[PDB]
Amino acid sequence: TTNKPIVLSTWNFGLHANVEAWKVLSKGGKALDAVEKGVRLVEDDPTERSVGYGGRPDRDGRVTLDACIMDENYNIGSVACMEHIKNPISVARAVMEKTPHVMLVGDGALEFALSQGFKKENLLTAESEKEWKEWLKTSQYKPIVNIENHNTIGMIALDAQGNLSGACTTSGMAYKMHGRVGDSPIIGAGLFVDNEIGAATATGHGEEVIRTVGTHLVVELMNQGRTPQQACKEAVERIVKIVNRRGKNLKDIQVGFIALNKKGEYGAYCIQDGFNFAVHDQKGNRLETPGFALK
Amino acid sequence: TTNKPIVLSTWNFGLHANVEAWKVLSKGGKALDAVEKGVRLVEDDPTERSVGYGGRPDRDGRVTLDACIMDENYNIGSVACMEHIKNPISVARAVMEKTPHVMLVGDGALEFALSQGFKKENLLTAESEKEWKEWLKTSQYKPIVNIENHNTIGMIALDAQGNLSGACTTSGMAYKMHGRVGDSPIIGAGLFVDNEIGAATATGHGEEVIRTVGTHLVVELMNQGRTPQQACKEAVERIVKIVNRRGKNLKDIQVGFIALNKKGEYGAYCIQDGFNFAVHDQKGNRLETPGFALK
Repeated sequence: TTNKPIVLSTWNFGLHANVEAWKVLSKGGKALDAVEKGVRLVEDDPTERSVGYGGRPDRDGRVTLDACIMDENYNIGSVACMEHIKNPISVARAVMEKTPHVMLVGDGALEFALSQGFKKENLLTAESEKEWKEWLKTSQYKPIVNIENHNTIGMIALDAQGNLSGACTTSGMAYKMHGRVGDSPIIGAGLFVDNEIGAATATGHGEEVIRTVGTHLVVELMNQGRTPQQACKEAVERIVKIVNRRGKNLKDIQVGFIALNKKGEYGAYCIQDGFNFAVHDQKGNRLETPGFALK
Repeated sequence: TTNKPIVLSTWNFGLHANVEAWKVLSKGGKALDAVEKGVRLVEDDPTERSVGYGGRPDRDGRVTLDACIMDENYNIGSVACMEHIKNPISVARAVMEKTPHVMLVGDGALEFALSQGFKKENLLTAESEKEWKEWLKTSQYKPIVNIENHNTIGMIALDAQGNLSGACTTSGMAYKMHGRVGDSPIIGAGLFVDNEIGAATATGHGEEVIRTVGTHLVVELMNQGRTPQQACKEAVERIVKIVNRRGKNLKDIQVGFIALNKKGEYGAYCIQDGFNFAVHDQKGNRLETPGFALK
């Protein structure tokens, strides 16, 4: 029994993102193409303020995006703190397929994007500019991650050929310091895929996922025999432990992991209730709610 | 019986870097201060062409540095593709201690550094500029990791209190594309420290260490009961397996690691021969050579 093809994505918008990914997966397409197409839908959406176009800018009014992609054979691509390109996941894929490198950041990422035909566009919408200038009044940095805030999209899929791939794209924490980079474009942090084991992607307070190399841990736990759900659970618990050891309050932190193994089994776990993920397989597309640590 | 204090650092210059770290460690100082002081020695040296001042620029003649630091209590700091600041490891430490973030890149990293009192300096030596303009005549990109090439410095130490910390700083691959980020500033790639387990830092082609989340793997292996030596080797072996899966020739890829556990035991291993690391403990400071896979 292998549940494939199957795609999982973070948060409620992962439901329609999944529909796009399924257009590829249901036709026997590659997982890599499916996750790229899936997350691009959100990058393009001006109303999704935490991914691509319309994403809230850093505290200086700059919309800088981070994204990384990983296919079924350890090929990886990443862009971080890149401006003016609506689809960082696609530039990430170009970094992976067209360069000797796996990660480009800032001006260099943009210059590369432009050299690859991507079009420079203004990603700061009127709404984001308005909210930003308003936030500037008191400049109180307090990133909240909940059902209605900082919903980064991570997507992982197992295609008909039984290959895994994943993509993660975000606009990062709203009003972050200029140049701040989270977990989303870091392989092993926001995303990790090993075709002989499984894949996992993360969302939430990036700093904490970077700190625990979250997705690599989830996949390594699955490598050790943990079910996808259990692997995610333990990774969350590791963050809970570290948050405690660092003298911080868990209520201020939200992280969710979703995972998939080679047999198409899947799971998820998060720190705080309110996190859902969308799962689409041959049975249909559904919004599911994993367990949470903070009770 | 735990062997402490003890410090390990990559390559020949690690011997001198170790002397500086020992000035802190032998006095009962913090591992964090020891590793920062240790690598800063290399950053300051213009003769060290792969770390800070005097580092070979990217293909556009820009010296952009990457660095990260991790202490004994899951605190982390990182800077990537930062220009004009000779001591990125210290800016990374500032990111860790002075901000709500763990990673800043590009202009934002420089702006933060300046806000912290770091001085803007020309890191491009006459020698580097000359070599660069000379390289421009051919523009053939071909990174080599040997005893006198791309010698990034990574350092990990266990102090008198039995606490671990690590630091990694580099100028990255010479003539890399502008904005290229290697493994050095990535937690879990170039460096990873878990005070309950051990620490590890990497050597070799950054892209490959990122791809395999090398140091997190090494530490996790140590967490699974492996000794430092075994962890570095089992990691490298898993990685050799991945390199083959990607249809690449092992001779073109160098990936190695040095590790230390909570008991002061240490180890090192690489895909290829020719790498060396410096170890300093109560027996003194010396250069040792790791086992290697490519026979």
